[PDB]
Amino acid sequence: KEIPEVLVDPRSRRRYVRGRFLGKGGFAKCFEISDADTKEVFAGKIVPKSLLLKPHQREKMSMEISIHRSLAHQHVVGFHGFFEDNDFVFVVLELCRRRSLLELHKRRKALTEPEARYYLRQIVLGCQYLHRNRVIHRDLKLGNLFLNEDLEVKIGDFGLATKVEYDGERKKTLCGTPNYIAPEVLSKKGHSFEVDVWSIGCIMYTLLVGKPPFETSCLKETYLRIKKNEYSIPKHINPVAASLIQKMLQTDPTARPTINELLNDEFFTSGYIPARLPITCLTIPPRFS
Amino acid sequence: SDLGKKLLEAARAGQDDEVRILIANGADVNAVDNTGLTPLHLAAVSGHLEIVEVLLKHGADVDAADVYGFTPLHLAAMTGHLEIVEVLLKYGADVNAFDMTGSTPLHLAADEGHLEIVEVLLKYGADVNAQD
Ligand SMILES: CC[C@@H]1C(=O)N(C)c2cnc(Nc3ccc(C(=O)NC4CCN(C)CC4)cc3OC)nc2N1C1CCCC1
Repeated sequence: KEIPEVLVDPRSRRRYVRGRFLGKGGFAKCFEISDADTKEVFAGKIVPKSLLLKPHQREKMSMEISIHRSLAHQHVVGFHGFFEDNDFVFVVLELCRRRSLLELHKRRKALTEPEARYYLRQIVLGCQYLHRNRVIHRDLKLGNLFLNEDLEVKIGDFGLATKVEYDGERKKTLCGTPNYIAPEVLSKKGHSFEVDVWSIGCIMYTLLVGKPPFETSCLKETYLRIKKNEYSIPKHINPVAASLIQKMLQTDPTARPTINELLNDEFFTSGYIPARLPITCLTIPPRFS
Repeated sequence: SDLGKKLLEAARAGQDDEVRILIANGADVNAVDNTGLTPLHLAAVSGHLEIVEVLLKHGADVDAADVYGFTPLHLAAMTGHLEIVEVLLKYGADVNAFDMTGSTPLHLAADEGHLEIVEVLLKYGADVNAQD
């Protein structure tokens, strides 16, 4: 019932002092934890084994760990290890000290295009790495796109992730409900890598427009709009960006750009990408050029 | 509505008279929004000197920390608002307050090239070797 003040990994011998509470992450309580020797600080995800009923929460825990630990990329949350005691599962992740795009979004709403471009490029590069390693994230959203001290995006939260095991595999099952539901998830047809492109589409819309593309006050109406592809890009959005949104937010998953084609859109290869975002960009709009 | 919410919006927008009215009508000067921004944060980051002063005179918490660990002084320093930096220090802002990167207002001011701010922070006791 009580979380240890010191976390001891039986395997690696590393010992971690439990620090400040960061919040719940689903079923997990999360804390800043510091290595007693090296003094490095990490984000610790602590999941009570009592909440790991064998169904969708347990093997989900194993899947997140299996997938995440196999990953290493500039734009993926660092995985630093996992271990357990009789009562808890402990996951040691990279502490992302500038929060997530959710916090940014709440403060800023619509970003400037150069900002969106800066963030989106990193999101796409990160997701390209996943796809090339046969991983679909399936739950990309503002809250799991973390920022480090350099305001580099780190893709986190692999709780809905799956590994494509063979070519042309159609996934039919998720161990939870994604934030942005792709049309093909609403359908019986199954789904694949294109669900991440859909979510990146939603994210790009939200970053540029300042509100989600489909969401209304009624889930039924929302789901209906998704399946009918009913959304509107405001007229002040620039054509290249608008066009790219339209390419991603299409019902037919085969009609969307692959992640590589997405990375290579005019939106990224032209238009300004700042060398640096000033730290003011977490709170107020920045001036450019 | 909630006077707190109204006071947050007025401090952001730089509405000097609205801020005074709301404060006279009992608005909580220490109201927080959904990322821990107080009226003082919002005024400070937006360069609203008059509102910063009004809030401080009425006992606004000078070292309130937002969801990033930013105090109003962090936000003023990073945006280059010298006069706001000065007044925050005058009301006893912690010149070595750490955000969640272990950065003080001096670190942030230096990184943004606001060198006049750096010199003022140094004048009021900023420690270059401050560490979390
Ligand atoms: C580990 C889980 C998950 C993850 O996967 N990673 C990679 C992660 C990396 N870095 C962070 N960073 C921080 C997260 C929260 C805070 C913080 O200050 N939180 C609150 C402020 C309001 N207060 C009343 C309660 C505490 C500071 C962080 O960095 C300094 N969080 C991460 N989370 C989040 C952990 C809670 C939700 C999810």
